[PDB]
Amino acid sequence: SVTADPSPPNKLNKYSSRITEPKSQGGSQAILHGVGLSDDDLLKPQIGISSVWYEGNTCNMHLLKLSEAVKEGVENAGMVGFRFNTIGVSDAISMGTRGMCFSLQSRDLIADSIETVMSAQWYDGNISIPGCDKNMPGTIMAMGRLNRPGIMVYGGTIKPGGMYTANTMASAIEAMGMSLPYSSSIPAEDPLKLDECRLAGKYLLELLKMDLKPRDIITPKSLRNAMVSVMALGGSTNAVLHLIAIARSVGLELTLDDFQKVSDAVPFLADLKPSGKYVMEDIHKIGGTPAVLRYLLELGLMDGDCMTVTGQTLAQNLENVPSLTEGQEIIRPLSNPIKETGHIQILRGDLAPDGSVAKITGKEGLYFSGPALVFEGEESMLAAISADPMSFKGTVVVIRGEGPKGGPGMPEMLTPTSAIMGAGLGKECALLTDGRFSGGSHGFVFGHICPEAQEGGPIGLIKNGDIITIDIGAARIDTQVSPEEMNDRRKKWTAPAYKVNRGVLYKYIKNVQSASDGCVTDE
Amino acid sequence: SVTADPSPPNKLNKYSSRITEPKSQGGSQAILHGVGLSDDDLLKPQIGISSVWYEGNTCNMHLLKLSEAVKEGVENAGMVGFRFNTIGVSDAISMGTRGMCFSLQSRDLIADSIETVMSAQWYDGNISIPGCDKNMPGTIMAMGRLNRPGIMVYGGTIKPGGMYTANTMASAIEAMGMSLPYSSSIPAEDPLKLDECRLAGKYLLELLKMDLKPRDIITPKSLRNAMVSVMALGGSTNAVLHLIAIARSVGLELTLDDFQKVSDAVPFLADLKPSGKYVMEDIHKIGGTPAVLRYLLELGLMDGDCMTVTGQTLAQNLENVPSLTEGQEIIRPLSNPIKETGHIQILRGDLAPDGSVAKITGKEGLYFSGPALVFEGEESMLAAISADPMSFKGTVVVIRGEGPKGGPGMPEMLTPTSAIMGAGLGKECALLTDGRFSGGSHGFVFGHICPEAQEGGPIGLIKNGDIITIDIGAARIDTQVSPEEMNDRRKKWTAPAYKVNRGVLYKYIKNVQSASDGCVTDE
Ligand code: FES
Ligand code: FES
Repeated sequence: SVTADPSPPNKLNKYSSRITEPKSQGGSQAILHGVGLSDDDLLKPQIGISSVWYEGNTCNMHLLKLSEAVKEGVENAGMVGFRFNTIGVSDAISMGTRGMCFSLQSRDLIADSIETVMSAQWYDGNISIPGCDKNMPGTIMAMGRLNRPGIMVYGGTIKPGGMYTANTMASAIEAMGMSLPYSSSIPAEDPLKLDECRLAGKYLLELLKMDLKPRDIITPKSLRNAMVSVMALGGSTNAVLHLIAIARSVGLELTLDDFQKVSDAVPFLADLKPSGKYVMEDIHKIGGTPAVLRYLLELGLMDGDCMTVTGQTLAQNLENVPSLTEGQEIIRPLSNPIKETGHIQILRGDLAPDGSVAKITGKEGLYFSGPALVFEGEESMLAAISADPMSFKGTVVVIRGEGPKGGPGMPEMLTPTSAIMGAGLGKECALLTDGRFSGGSHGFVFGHICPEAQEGGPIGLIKNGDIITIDIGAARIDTQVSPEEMNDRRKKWTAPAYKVNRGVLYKYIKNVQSASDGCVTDE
Repeated sequence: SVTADPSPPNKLNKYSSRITEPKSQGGSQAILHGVGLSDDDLLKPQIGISSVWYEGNTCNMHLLKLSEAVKEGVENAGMVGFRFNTIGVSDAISMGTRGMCFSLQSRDLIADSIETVMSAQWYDGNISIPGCDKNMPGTIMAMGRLNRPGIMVYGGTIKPGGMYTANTMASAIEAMGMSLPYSSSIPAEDPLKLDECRLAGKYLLELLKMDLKPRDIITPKSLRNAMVSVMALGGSTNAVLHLIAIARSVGLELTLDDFQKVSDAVPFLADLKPSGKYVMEDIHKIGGTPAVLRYLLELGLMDGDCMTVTGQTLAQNLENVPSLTEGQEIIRPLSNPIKETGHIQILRGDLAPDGSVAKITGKEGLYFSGPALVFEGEESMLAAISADPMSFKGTVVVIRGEGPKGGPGMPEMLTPTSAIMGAGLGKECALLTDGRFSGGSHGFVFGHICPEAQEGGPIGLIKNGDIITIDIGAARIDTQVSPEEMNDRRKKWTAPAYKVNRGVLYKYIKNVQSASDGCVTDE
């Protein structure tokens, strides 16, 4: 099925032998001697160590230190380590600006970057070190494409001075068996994080011996395990995009309806910010992600037979770990969940026929109806609510043209919800977008609406005054406009000009699939 | 024309003010304090320092040290430096393997990478530090897209224990005014290279004060200056691909015929490997690239009025620099050139209607004719010459399916010429490809043939036995087969399946333009 990267020419150096053994590759051997390899080093496995260090983010500035520890442990395990580094960007910096147009796509750029180096240099395995920014799914996608043994070492969340995207994905990737136990919950710069770094080489050596590859570890069942952790912990709706992209990277299928089925089957149990009170460090103090997953596995919610990067199954990893600390108030018992099903909800209906994603707490009621108030981008919406906030009362606010192609880049938006809260309009309107809304968003806020306006989806045909009725029980975002009149509007509609004609965002427009398809770019 | 990256909201912090000044961006300011910025620091320009450090190549493993020096100089010039790093790959490692399919595209990946970080973080200027691998044009393309003040600090060529792509592009980019004087000729790890690093911030500060941007420096005339250095130094045919890509990045036009015109107008003067005897370090010892360019300008071959990253014109930079050392034998006088015109030749004809590129020394005669010997890739060609070398005598060897889409990745090939040389067949056959042959290639060796075979170009219609006649004076690669019979073949031809269906190379297939178009990917 998936055909992307070179095949190997059992041996632990299945790939690097392509350039270390035949003499026809003497030029390769000469460079390797030049970078410090001895004759005996040429026989060893070669590990690409890919960090996402950069200085403009607290979540990434210390990752070179972690990458050094990883290399030391790779050497202490009898292998050769080759460090390299790719880009990443900070949403806390770019939030509220057109810089956010470059954020989501950097995930796919990172996947391309790591795939490129691993393929060109013939490395046998990968250890990736993403920070607590949001691009780490990119490292897993690269490993799925290559299908060489790999481990993701989460850089760690910063201690306080929330289950946003980074904590959501780190936890989910640990649940999926691609990070070592506790990787997601040990804080950044904790001494145990450095120790994890120094042990990744030992574990990867064993995966090379077993030839336990990413497509042996990432399976329909381990993908479900990842989704279970998202639902139980209240994780971010961005997980829909990222877990779909990860599933596609290994040649598997994952749809919006798979997310609904897991959501319906898993209660929301974790009293964690943004919805709740506690943060990832509090999880760390009561037994960490392994304790949480042990509990979910004991409740029968997880498949324990899935292989992991420990070289053992999830159940074998969790059998021994300390359980959640007696008396802890963070993870609710199954009898008293924060919500009986998951926060993440898939909705269709007239205006989102190919899907949409919401975070529903169960506290906001089942219906909203109002006349549409339509904005062609975040900027006009913010201006209108500044000049005339009362015009928003009772409306269904539509911020369109913010999808993967229309944005471009499917930017995450935070100011619209803040402005609505600040104007006292929180329970008095609903919000629709073909883009995304930040992690503090919940209730009658719907993102990822497909097809996006740029593609002529119904969201692009809404007019001011159209009566929109959102029904959470029926999972529908409907319009009072007749289907015939919306077809009339579709016939008279023409795509707006793209906002760019060059550069990385124009390539994204040329390559990106819909949000319901995880915005994958390589299909 | 070019619309790619965010516009600024005179001030030296034209871009970073978007996030450092507004109270609406308090979250940006909080991260900036978190990474170490004081209140006063928030008023300073912010410089993105993008290195291409990685450990699997001698040409790149020491660039973090250079990046630290660049940051120190940025601070010593009253600005804030933010270091980040992107990927790169080694052709010496991957030569002869399918890993080479990932090499050329990493140029475009690096441009996307640097563009992404600069755009998302709102940096005011860029200092890029590529190594002596081959991807440095990517850094210039990113600067062209952004059109923010920028300087390329060449990492330097390694001292001996050649005018290949890296030296060709470093020299050409210095000639085009986007590197400081001597950047291309100071050896890697020379003390003066570290000093250059520590001065880049001083120079960039002045460019911010003048607002002297990449599109003010990269112009039709400075592009011609770059091409002049390529012809005079005997630089690599790869410069055709990279200078076109750089020209497109600033919204300019540059065609194959432009290269022919400069080639016809500029003699080959430099006795430098691969064609000649000396190496870049020998240039360094007789006055460096500025001394070479000073001579070329005195001969009237260069435009001295072009602005450069010194904040002055090329003529102003070169007026003072020491001239070529008295008695040096490396750079020939104009009266005794190694070749009266440049090595780089554009050829069309029946089999390359959209162009092709050759390195012609003038020592190989004007014609070759022989029956075609056709291979669908490098591997089959190498096998045939191993089993039956005499079957190659007198033929025109065709290695097709090695273009941007067919390869995929337009890999550079070295073993075919080596095998031909080793079999004693060097003057006794010709070589055609839609891919590329390495820098040791010259004479009746023709690359970049367009349209490529994957695209149904005539090269994909050749059959064994077809009489192919190459005429260097007429600049034609012709076939004895009638145009009508070639149309008969085209009508019965169907494109082969792509060799990949996922990953970064499938995206390259989806995005890449022809070699005659510089293999740009963002149009
Ligand atoms: S920017 Fe790193 S997680 Fe918000
Ligand atoms: S690999 Fe760096 S220039 Fe040849």
